[PDB]
Amino acid sequence: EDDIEADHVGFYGTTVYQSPGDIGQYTHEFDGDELFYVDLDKKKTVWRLPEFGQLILFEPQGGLQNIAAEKHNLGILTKRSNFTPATNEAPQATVFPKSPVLLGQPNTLICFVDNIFPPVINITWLRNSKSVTDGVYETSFLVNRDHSFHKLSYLTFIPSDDDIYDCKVEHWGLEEPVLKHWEP
Amino acid sequence: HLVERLYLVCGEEGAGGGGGSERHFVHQFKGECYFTNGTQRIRLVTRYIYNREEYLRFDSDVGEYRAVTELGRHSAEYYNKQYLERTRAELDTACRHNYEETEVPTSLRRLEQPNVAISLSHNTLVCSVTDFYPAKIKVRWFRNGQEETVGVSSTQLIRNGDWTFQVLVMLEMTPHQGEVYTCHVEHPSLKSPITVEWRA
Ligand SMILES: *[C@@H]1O[C@H](CO)[C@@H](O[C@@H]2O[C@H](CO)[C@@H](O)[C@H](O)[C@H]2NC(C)=O)[C@H](O)[C@H]1NC(C)=O
Ligand SMILES: *[C@@H]1O[C@H](CO)[C@@H](O)[C@H](O)[C@H]1NC(C)=O
Ligand SMILES: *[C@@H]1O[C@H](CO)[C@@H](O)[C@H](O)[C@H]1NC(C)=O
Repeated sequence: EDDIEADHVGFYGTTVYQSPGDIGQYTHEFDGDELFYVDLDKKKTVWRLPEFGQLILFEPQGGLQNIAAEKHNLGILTKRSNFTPATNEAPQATVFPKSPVLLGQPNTLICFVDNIFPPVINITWLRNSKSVTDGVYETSFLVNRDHSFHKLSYLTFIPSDDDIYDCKVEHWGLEEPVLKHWEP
Repeated sequence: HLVERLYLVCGEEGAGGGGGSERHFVHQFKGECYFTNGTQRIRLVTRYIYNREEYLRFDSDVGEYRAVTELGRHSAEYYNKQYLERTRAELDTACRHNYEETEVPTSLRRLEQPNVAISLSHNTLVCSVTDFYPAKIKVRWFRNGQEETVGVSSTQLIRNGDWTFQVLVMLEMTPHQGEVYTCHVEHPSLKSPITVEWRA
């Protein structure tokens, strides 16, 4: 329970798999930010910012290899643990803009969700209590040192004096969806 | 002439040894490469985790797999028999290669200049410093040309998840006609600081 001291840290990479449901993810990170994930069904590398893949490749087979190995390890460890199931955590969210809010100037609203476990979640946005799906992006599940995850959702918006926003989080560890409110 | 990013191999346990209402079972593998002073020092740590419990770890400072908990006691013996030399070799073929050949030309060259703005919110000035990369930054407050040390407070560094950061830096102040307050930002993307002034 003590940090390792370093100038930089690469996660090359991180793998998670869970059963039942056959849900998994494979990513690489550098200094805490996502480089890519591998789409395991499409068998393709998806870069976090398109520029990352202009000079560099990652073969998706590496992600398929890690996921296959983790499915194998999960079977063995599940039995060895006497079939001890995961504990559903209660995630917690905070909402903040990317840039200082200026009238009429396009901006991005960020919903940061922490203490996610297992890594299955729905994060959605409301504007003036109405669901908004246009201009919404999500990160992969990013790893925490205690082996939970965090995730961020992004909502393109134009600040006004006539808009109220909510981030809505649904998770198995929540009895009812939690709403995180935000106004200028 | 694309360059390949490589990965740390997830070792397999030996077999046969020894939905909100549904149970779920989770396994994780984390391959971590720690770098200091370029690649002069590299440390490799791989972790195998059942649900939330890390039970097995390779740490290149130790040089072999070790059980982290009782759950990993026989795992560590099996992995040291099957994967020990392969894992030791990944420090060079994966960690060092990725750093020197893929991070040096990309991540480590990324420079995003901060944007700086001041707002007043008895009382307190707030300097919002946004959209910068990398994380190393220094934010200083001045009043009429002299640096303020208190009451200067800062939020935590905020990670936006899009390879930028932001931070808020606050100054406890009382406005008088007609002082000048300056937020002063030094960052590796800037040859000389960015400053913003605020006047009563
Ligand atoms: C995330 O949202 C989806 C879609 O609303 C949920 O999937 C639905 O779940 C309900 C009740 O469990 C089912 O009756 C629907 O048939 C599902 N719809 C689809 C399209 O699959 C999902 O359960 C939510 N996830 C979490 C963790 O709450
Ligand atoms: C395993 O789980 C079962 C049911 O939860 C319990 O009866 C038993 O004591 C546990 N331990 C072992 C070693 O079987
Ligand atoms: C950093 O590494 C270089 C070569 O790898 C070495 O020559 C130099 O002395 C190191 N600097 C420090 C402060 O250790």
